[PDB]
Amino acid sequence: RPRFSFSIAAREGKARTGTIEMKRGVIRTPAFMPVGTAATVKALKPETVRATGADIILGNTYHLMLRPGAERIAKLGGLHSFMGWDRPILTDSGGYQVMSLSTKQSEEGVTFHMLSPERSIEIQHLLGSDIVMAFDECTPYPATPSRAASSMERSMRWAKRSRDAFDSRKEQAENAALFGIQQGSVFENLRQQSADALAEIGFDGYAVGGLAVGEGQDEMFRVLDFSVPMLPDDKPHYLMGVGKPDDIVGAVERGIDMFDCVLPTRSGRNGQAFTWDGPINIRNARFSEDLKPLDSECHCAVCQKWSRAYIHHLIRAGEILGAMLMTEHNIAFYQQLMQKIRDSISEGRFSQFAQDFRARYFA
Amino acid sequence: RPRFSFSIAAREGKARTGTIEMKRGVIRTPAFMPVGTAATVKALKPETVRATGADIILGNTYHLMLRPGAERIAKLGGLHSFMGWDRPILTDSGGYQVMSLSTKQSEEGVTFHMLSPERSIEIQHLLGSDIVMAFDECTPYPATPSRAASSMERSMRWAKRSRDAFDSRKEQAENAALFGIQQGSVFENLRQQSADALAEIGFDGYAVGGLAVGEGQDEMFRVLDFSVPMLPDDKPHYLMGVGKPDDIVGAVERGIDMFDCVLPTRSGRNGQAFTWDGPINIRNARFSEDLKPLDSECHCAVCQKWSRAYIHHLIRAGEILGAMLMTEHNIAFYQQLMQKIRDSISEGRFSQFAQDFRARYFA
Ligand SMILES: NCc1c[nH]c2nc(N)[nH]c(=O)c12
Ligand SMILES: NCc1c[nH]c2nc(N)[nH]c(=O)c12
Ligand SMILES: [Zn+2]
Ligand SMILES: [Zn+2]
Repeated sequence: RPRFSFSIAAREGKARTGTIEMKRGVIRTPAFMPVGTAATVKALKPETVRATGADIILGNTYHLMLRPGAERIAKLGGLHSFMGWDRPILTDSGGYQVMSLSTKQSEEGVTFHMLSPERSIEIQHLLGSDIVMAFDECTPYPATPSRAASSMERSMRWAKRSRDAFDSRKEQAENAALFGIQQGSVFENLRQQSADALAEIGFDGYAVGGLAVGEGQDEMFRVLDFSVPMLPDDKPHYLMGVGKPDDIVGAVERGIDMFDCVLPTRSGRNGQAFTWDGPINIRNARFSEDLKPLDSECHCAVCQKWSRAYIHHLIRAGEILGAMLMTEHNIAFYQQLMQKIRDSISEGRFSQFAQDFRARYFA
Repeated sequence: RPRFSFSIAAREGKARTGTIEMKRGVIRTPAFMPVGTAATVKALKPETVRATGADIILGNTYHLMLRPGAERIAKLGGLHSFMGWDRPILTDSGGYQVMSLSTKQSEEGVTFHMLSPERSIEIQHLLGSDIVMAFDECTPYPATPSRAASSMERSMRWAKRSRDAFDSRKEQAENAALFGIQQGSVFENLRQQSADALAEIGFDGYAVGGLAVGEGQDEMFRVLDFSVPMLPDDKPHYLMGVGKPDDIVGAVERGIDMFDCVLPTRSGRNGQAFTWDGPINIRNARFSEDLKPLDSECHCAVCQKWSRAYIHHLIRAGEILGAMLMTEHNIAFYQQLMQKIRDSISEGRFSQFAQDFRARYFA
């Protein structure tokens, strides 16, 4: 089992499919990562997360540093042992959540309590993270060229510090991997600058940051169109915070290999279930006596046993079992979507799938 | 598979152990019944409920009639299919919950919307219930002899109507069982009257109602001491709403065969975990870094994988996984307790177990 090895087994247009091999397991790409804020994928046992098909989950550095604390988790044995997930875990750097949830921004780091590239990397280390994200700053939207160019440059300076900070910890540099994050809002030249700086520094994977921050899909794809190709080709492409079904498909078409989103998890607890015929709000009075499963084709355990009527009942009653079932279904649905995407690329029919998917999903 | 057959395989003092065979499954007695208010045992999949060892769960008639509705559940296929539990389900009559949650009391029934012995039995029928409880009135505490004697008499009149109402539905009388409920507060003569009236009417099992309503353990045992022996011996004895660990033990000593309680479920979601060394509030700051399981001997899946520190973290953070794990552990603990009780009675050492249990549980 190598530390980190990405191989592409099939392509079609900019879309790719393959695997990322790591010490804790193999990750099939394009991949969807369930989000594990607070050392738990909301409402699911790790085994249930694994059963839906997930090969890797995302853990948040911001939230865990506060509660229960990095050193503490490290003392208990690391995040994997703490939550009971023994497969790869990717941990965000915290830059995104800090400037979103709690601010004194300088060059050393950020204050809300100082969080610096150096500290971020150590935190991800104590957690026992498999894929460390470089500490950065997600530029808000909109953002004048100047602003977008300031954040980006500072980010790129943090990228270098993140890299060195990572390479100094012998046991970390040898067991985990490091991804750099490109920034630069919706500006072509800024994206390019960022890409070059990152490639110059060297990273195991490259994420596209600062998107899906409010610019809408059209814009996002447009930006993705020139940005993704800037990143090296023989390395994984990670689109951060993107997860609407339709978004994943388009991003994969444009070359993205990894996704992470709370939509599946959060949407579920609230009453939205994803189906191949588009989403549905199970709370609707029209499912009250519907004996059909959430989705007619879904292979998840929830769609094999319970009806929409039952789940409708659970959700309107505010029962925990309701959130459990909805969430298992949504994540399972997302993983089936990723499976259909990998398979279609391996067969050279991704283009048609993408087309058949949108027709039905939006019919 | 018979409709309802109770057999005692071992005894010691007033304690008994045996099985209750029904069409949907065998029930090992003394038995503990997880409470399923709203067609779901809070935070658990039916399989997980079964995994803890439960042979039967209790469903509430009051709550289900309101939401989602009896006829509706019957239309979807019955409670078993609706929630995904194919084993026996005992359904309370609703008398208890009506005069507790929402009142116009007469002889025909109760108004809060009329709920009558006749309607109660039909509701339990539409639900597809295996053990139907007679519709009754749980006398509040305290209660002057006169009051306690009024409720009781009316209850006993309802017992008769419940019985006939039950025997008229050919397919119900042939597949389900009917329990009568003794009432009479803490008064010996009233309890006796009730017992005779019930035995005169004839029932498949007898429950002891109106206890654990605020009289405290000492009083409850005292009342149980003369009340339990009044009920027939070759039939199951059901103590309603009793579940504190120590309470179950004492009641079994006094002849009780069946228990139902929310303590396990509700207590869990709130932060209390049962251990053989007494309960603990996992929220306490002293478990923050405790790598030991909830209980050192518990065989449940939760105690096999996660630590008190992790669960401590989940509960303080208000995470759903926290309630899931705590609840699975508590119900599993209750079932292990029942297993230890059945085994000790089968070996003639229940007395010593009861003694060893209290010494440690309260040390
Ligand atoms: N929507 C952009 C985004 C999501 N998550 C992120 N995490 C980091 N570190 N940076 C980013 O720009 C983002
Ligand atoms: N604590 C007494 C009790 C619990 N559940 C009950 N259900 C019914 N029908 N009657 C009762 O008296 C009780
Ligand atoms: Zn499903
Ligand atoms: Zn346990």
